[PDB]
Amino acid sequence: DMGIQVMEEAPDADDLMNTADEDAAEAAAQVLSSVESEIGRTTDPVRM
Amino acid sequence: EFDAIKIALASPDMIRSWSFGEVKKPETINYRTFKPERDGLFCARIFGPVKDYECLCGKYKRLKHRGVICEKCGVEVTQTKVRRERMGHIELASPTAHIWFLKSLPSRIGLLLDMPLRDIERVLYFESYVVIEGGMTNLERQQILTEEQYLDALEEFGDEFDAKMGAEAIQALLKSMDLEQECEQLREELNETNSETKRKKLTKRIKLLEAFVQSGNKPEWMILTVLPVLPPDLRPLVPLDGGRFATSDLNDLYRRVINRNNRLKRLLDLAAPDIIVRNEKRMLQEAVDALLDNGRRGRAITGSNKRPLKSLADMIKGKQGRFRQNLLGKRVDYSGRSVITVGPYLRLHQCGLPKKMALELFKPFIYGKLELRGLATTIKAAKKMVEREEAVVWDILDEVIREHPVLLNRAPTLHRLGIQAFEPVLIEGKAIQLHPLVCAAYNADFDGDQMAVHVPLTLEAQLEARALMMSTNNILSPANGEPIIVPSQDVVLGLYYMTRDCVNAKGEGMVLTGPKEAERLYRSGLASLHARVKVRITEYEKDANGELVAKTSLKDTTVGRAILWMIVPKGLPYSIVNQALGKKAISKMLNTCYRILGLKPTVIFADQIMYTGFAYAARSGASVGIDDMVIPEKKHEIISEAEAEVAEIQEQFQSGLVTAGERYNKVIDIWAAANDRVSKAMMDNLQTETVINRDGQEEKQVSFNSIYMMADSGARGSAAQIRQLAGMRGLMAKPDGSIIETPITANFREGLNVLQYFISTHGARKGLADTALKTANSGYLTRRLVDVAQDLVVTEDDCGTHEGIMMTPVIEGGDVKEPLRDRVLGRVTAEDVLKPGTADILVPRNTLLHEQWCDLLEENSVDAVKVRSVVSCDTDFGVCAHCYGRDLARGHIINKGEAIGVIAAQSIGEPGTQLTMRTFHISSIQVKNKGSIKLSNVKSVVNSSGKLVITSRNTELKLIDEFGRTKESYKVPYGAVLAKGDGEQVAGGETVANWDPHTMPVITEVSGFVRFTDMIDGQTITRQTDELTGLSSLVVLDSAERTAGGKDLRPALKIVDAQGNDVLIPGTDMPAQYFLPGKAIVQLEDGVQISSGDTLARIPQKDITGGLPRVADLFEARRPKEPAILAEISGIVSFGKETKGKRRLVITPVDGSDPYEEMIPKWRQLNVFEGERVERGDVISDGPEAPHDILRLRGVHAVTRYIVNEVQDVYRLQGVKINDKHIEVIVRQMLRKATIVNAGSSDFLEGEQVEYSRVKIANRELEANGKVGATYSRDLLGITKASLATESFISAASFQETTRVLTEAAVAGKRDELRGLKENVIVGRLIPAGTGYAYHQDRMRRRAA
Amino acid sequence: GDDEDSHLGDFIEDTTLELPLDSATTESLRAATHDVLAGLTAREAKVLRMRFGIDMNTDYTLEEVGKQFDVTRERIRQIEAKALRKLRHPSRSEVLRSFLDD
Amino acid sequence: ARVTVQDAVEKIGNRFDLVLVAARRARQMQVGGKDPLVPEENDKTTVIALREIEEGLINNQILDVRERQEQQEQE
Amino acid sequence: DIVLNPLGVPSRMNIGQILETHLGMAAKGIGDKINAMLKQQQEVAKLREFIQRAYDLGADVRQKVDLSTFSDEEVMRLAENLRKGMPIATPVFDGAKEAEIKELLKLGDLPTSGQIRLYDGRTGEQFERPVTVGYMYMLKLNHLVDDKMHARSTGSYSLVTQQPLGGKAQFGGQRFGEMEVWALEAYGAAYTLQEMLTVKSDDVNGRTKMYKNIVDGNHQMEPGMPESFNVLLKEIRSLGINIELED
Amino acid sequence: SDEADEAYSVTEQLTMTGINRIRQKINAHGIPVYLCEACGNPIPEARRKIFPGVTLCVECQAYQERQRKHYA
Amino acid sequence: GQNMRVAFMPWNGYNFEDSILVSERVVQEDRFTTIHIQELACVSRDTKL
Ligand SMILES: [Mg+2]
Ligand SMILES: [Zn+2]
Ligand SMILES: [Zn+2]
Ligand SMILES: [Zn+2]
Repeated sequence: DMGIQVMEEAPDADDLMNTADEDAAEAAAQVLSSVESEIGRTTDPVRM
Repeated sequence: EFDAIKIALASPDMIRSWSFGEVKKPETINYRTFKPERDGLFCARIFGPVKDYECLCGKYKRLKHRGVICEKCGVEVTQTKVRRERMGHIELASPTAHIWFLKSLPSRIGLLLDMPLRDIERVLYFESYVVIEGGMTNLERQQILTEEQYLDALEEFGDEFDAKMGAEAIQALLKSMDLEQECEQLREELNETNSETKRKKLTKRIKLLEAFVQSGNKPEWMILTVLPVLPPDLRPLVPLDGGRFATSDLNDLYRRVINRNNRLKRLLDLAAPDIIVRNEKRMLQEAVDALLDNGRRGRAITGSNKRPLKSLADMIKGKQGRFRQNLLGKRVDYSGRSVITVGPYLRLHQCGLPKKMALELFKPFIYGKLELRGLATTIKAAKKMVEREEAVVWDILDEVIREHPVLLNRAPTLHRLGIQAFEPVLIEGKAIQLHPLVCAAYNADFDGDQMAVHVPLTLEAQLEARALMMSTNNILSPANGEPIIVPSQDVVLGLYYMTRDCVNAKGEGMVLTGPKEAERLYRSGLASLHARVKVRITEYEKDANGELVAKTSLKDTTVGRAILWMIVPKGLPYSIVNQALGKKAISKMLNTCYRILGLKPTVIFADQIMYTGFAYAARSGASVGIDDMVIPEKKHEIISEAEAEVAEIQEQFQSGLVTAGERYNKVIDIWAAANDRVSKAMMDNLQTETVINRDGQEEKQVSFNSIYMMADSGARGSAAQIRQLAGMRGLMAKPDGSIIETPITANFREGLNVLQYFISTHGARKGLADTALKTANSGYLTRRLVDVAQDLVVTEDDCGTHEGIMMTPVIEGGDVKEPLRDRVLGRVTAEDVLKPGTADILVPRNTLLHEQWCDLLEENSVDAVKVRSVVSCDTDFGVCAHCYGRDLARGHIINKGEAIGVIAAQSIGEPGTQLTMRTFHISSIQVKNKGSIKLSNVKSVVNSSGKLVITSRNTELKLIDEFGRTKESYKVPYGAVLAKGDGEQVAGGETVANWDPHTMPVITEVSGFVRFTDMIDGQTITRQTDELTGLSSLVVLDSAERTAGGKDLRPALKIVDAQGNDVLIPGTDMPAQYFLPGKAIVQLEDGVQISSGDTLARIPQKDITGGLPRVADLFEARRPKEPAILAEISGIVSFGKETKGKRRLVITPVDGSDPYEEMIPKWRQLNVFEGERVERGDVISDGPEAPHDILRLRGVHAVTRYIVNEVQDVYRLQGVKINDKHIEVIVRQMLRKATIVNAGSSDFLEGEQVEYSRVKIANRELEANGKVGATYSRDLLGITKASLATESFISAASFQETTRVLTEAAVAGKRDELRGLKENVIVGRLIPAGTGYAYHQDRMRRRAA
Repeated sequence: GDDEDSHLGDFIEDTTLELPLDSATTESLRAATHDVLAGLTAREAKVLRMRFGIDMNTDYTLEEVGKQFDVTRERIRQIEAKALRKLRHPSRSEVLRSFLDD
Repeated sequence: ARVTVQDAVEKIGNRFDLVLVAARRARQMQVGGKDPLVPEENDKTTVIALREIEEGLINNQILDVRERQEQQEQE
Repeated sequence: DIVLNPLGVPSRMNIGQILETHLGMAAKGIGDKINAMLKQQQEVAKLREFIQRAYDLGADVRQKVDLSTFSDEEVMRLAENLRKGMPIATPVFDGAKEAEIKELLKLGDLPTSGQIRLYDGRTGEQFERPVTVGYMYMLKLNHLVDDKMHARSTGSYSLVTQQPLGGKAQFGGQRFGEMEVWALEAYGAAYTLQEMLTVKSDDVNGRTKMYKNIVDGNHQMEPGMPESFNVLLKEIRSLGINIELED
Repeated sequence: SDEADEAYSVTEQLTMTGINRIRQKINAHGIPVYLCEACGNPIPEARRKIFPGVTLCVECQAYQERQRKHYA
Repeated sequence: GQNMRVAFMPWNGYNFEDSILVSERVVQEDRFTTIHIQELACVSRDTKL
């Protein structure tokens, strides 16, 4: 969501095309740094 | 009709006003009698009736009751079009978080409350609690809790304690918060307290808060209470064939939400234990969250097809939503397609059109005309008449067709000539015969390419087509004024075969009374078409003021040239056709006719060229035969000698005299040379091999080998392809780029055997694959470039400025790569052009430099003109016509209204298709021309040797002749030993600079005593001694070897004078102690005074890419990590701390504040002396210079010159021609955000980024007012970043992420003013660019009035 | 699974709309009927309009018409029948009957 | 049948108004009850309006003036 | 029978067509000789002789056939099958090199260089520069035009997005895409684009109004609003978003 | 144009800028060096005769190319 | 296919780019007249009416 897109292999080798700007970057980094602080899940109603 | 569009939150109240009744039950229809069941997802009484003017009762089936609502079953007798605009609300039993304002990243409920996303996500899914006005006891307002601490503090307090959970809590928070309260509190505690991340985030927050206050929103409308439902016909339940209905997912999603909503309501009625009702609330929340944006957060619910079913966002957002396909590109009526064929009989303003196609696209026209002429009573009778296709229907068709031009369009509309409009010549057939000359534009060919004809209906449309899009109105490529009407292949070969000459043909020598006698002989049969002859031609010239004065003479020509002279219009010399007329000559013939006789005679003359060309290429009978591909006879020798070469290299390899790679390289080398030699043998054998004789012996003339004729007329082919027919077809490459070592030594005239053919197969399939991909990704550059530059329009006649840029001839490496006559043509001069001695004001300051003025410029030998640019214009939200130039697609000048942004993006994306898709690569200063010196940026010393060693950096030598114009460019390296001086006399043959690249001087200014001041041998010196010469060298090492005794000390090699006092360098308070860098070849040790600028210390020791992707990166503006570090300020340089990697270098002014440090990573070789007072915008590291730095240091004009030169060189290395206005307008669209050097009198945050026109309008308004306005800092973003930030949301939400733009524009109440080109297409009104510019103007003055 | 990746919901024609030729016919029909009525006595023309719903609101029963003219409904039936007999003849009915394309 | 609008764009100035003026002029002879000023040779109203625009006897101010005068004969 | 453009020969390096043309003219020349002998009927004697000569004719071929083991009526069915023109095999990388093609062009009385002098059919004057005429095998790819050519003035319309549908293979209007929209935007063609996006495709009142105007001799237009846009309004309004058109 | 007509030019650029770098690795200058710049061995007369201007013995060149082959 | 007598020469722009100038004997002799058999269906459904 903030970049960078996780393809499953080596490519982007010679594809030099940046829609990932910009306020989403620090917020998404915050959310990622927080996901370790928890263990989940709060996303499946069934499991909750 | 309307104006700007407002988007915002919607209260529950506004939603209840939108609806026509609430939807309570989840059922759709009645499964046996399929009447829409009340009152569910398809309710007759809520969402309108199902039949036109018939209620669902059946009781009211006449229009006479139209408007009464049947008292039996409530429906309202109206049109079932109404079943597509009504909406209904769903009363939610509990509030619900709108997932858009919740999980958009950044979460708007999050950073409207300054509460972490995780905590709200806890309170929402009931895993937590949250206080809201937790009494006057213990807990702040936003304090999270849990079950446990909750029940604990409840023992403390039953009242004065409010800790809710779920959407109720977030809502009571959102409503309890005070926007003005927290906003002014952030004001106070950001004013009296300031910290970097603190002020950053807190002023961001206060921006959001006062945005919410300025809007009409309410903080808690992010939390749904009433939910709306789409109208039924937009989410229909259509009956397919076989009782198998088809629906859209939205019915399933609405069922899922209504079910759980009702179940929650019944739970709340039953007073259930709050565990089950909690699970029910969470279930309803997931239902609404999958209805709003499925797949957003929780692993989207999949329909019955296994599939993740679509939601409202997916009907809006993404590649498949509304904004993309049906909102930009639709299927259109009055339209057809078919196969184009040639039809050379035409003019270039018509197109054949089959009677079937014509009769079908033009139905209403024929109907109206048949019932106007009385040929048919009614319109039904007219339909019957046409569908019978009577004899008068065809005549009425040809009456209708006459002046109605139809648009022709092709599939990959690469540029604006892909759509043209012609007049239809009815064609009894089934193929759209398209005129030949137009296939160049359309990129068409006749092997199956389908073309699509559109009809323009209204009168404004026909006048647009006939005035703006007719095929006779665009004979100039809009990329550059050169015409796109150049004859292609049958016609250049016919014209070439005509205007040639044998050495002894029929009827040679005779003299003729004129061209009419030439054709009277040729058609009669008495003279070959090319048999040289004297004929009397009378050529006209427009020398006077519109006076075409004739001059006659007996010219020496051929029968063919004089026969072709009858089609040339008046004002053109005979020299235009007395040459051999390949493709280049037959193109520049049309070009000169345009520059002289205007446009009408050029279209007429181009049609005449085509007709005469086809006719005489037919008469020529010019075929191709297998006997025409003449192999040379020195071929087998060349191949044999190359084979002997490779055998000898292989023998050396077998004897260990070479590596493997080097044997391979030499093999490929000898094969490349043998391939070139066979190409030359064959071309020499083939070009002159017609050997004829006249009145005697023999004389070799250029050949008539028809393969050679088609290759040498530019008709079709080249050196290479005949190299493959006659010569050997070379070395073939495998797809990695690694060339196979054995070459096909054969041609196609002799076969390839199985191995050689299997080898050519590799490269052949690689090239095929890369064009089958290069096409599918065709308009990616042009599309990416019109997103950035769409909304730009020539909007003013003149902005009245004197800014501009200094256009100059390009001279790189050696000589000129393009004259000034090109780069200046049709751009408006910014300031006055004076002559060399300046002698008077020659060129006025607002003169459209057309071809006369380009002549009058080169007739005074100027090489620098200040021309107005688009990028340095002054008008806000557009461009004045003068500071742009002249519309090179129309010639005259830009008009107020040309959407130059779109045509610029197209003019860069079209020729971007002729650039390869994958990316792509590549002693002394001896004079070679006649001229005179001129050293630029020179600070040298004339040493005791009489030579010159320049102590500067930017000193390079240009060549200036008798006229003054720059002749040649060269660089003068540091210590380049100049045998000359500067500016004096020179001729070609006296090497001006000899310099050794092994050494880079520390050249002194003084022939004085050496002195090692601050040079500690062993701690700041290394005790080098080259025992070849036996050289005492106290060399200085870097800061990577020596100890801490002289670590940040400075080894100073200085020239003092011959008594023992330090020789000050003239100008400042420093003697010439050149502090030493490391690694220095400091040969002379102290006690030996030397010349003024000897190499006491001696420093020890143009790839270009070419892909289209090199262009994409050139525009994206990426910072290459090997960037030259310019100088942030002129002044005395100085170093500092060492050995960090990040070493200190600082420059002190004479006047300003000195201390600016910069950390040069020591990976890079430094390139400035320790105590050289440096310029501004210099270079220290050398290599790539980031364009951002070029902007911030040298200015806007420097970055535009840089980017224009980068792109122009990438397009020029293949020979693609493109003007400068296009790159300049795209670059202007790049630098359109600025940030302020001083917050100043205005209303701007310091480090906030606003559109440069905003700053420049506010500052003009302020310095017109009392204060003085913002001190801005221009910035530069790539296209992919500048086209993100745009003003509208209807525009920038079409192609961006829909949800983020919609949510931001919703929270901020951002009312879009339709003044762009994407919006006005979406909404469906007139674009502001073209014809519609007048309408938008007069409607902008209607309002504001 | 076609080229455009268009789904199924884009191949469903709308079988309720009227073809523009048909609406442009009955506009022509309004023209023709108004023309035919113009060449009639005001009594017969007003009775023809008021009897059907031609270019007004609700059509009326015969009794409301007699109300409008102070006659019994039988008088009104006589008027309607005479006007219809007049219109049935060509020279007021050629184009009209051609609207019955068959 | 008219091929180029070179002299039309010349007379009227702008080329986006050569469209609009010619379109409104032709609309007067298709919708309105006007008579073409130049001799029509089986010409369409679009090309007729362009032909009038080109000789220099119909353009923006002239059409506005005639509409004014006509509404002044409305009396 | 079919005139092809020479210019497509050296650009596209397919000399296979020229050599097949030469060899085809050669084979039809042999067929011509056989047909004149078998039409002016000589006997099996001369006929068998000529076929036997035209059947040896090469380098070390693998195709030794001898009309010594045939009937004399089993040579007549053969040499009637060889009257339209005598086939010739040419395995892929083992073909008949130009020496043999000259030999076969000389068997018949054709010109060895593979080129004739055609005369013009309209003026009757000989084309100078003698032309290549031979027998080439023309396929007929079934990209037939009458499955390509279609038109549409008006027809069905899709059910949700009220756009042109056809579906009867195919009344579909043209896919006026986005790049065409830019082609019209580079022009000042703002009315052409507007009617091409509102009255020709979507606007459900503009399109009927337009048909009526056209059939009534008035080329005006009531622009109205595209249905795609107001559907977009309804959907944006179906979220919690209020989006109106202010005046 | 067509598929094959642009594919020809793609293949042709491929082949040309593949010949040219292999041909630029070839040494065309003249400066005899006599001592392999890595090991100081004397480059024999013949191995300097083939490639004039070669500044490595054959052994050190084989080493350096073996190292190149893994992109180190 | 069919082997026809072809002449390689331009002949008046009627084969400009790639086109092909066919003679009328090709269309009289019916050596490209090709038969296509098309299947048209007509089903009787069960409408609700
Ligand atoms: Mg094609
Ligand atoms: Zn009812
Ligand atoms: Zn300007
Ligand atoms: Zn070595």
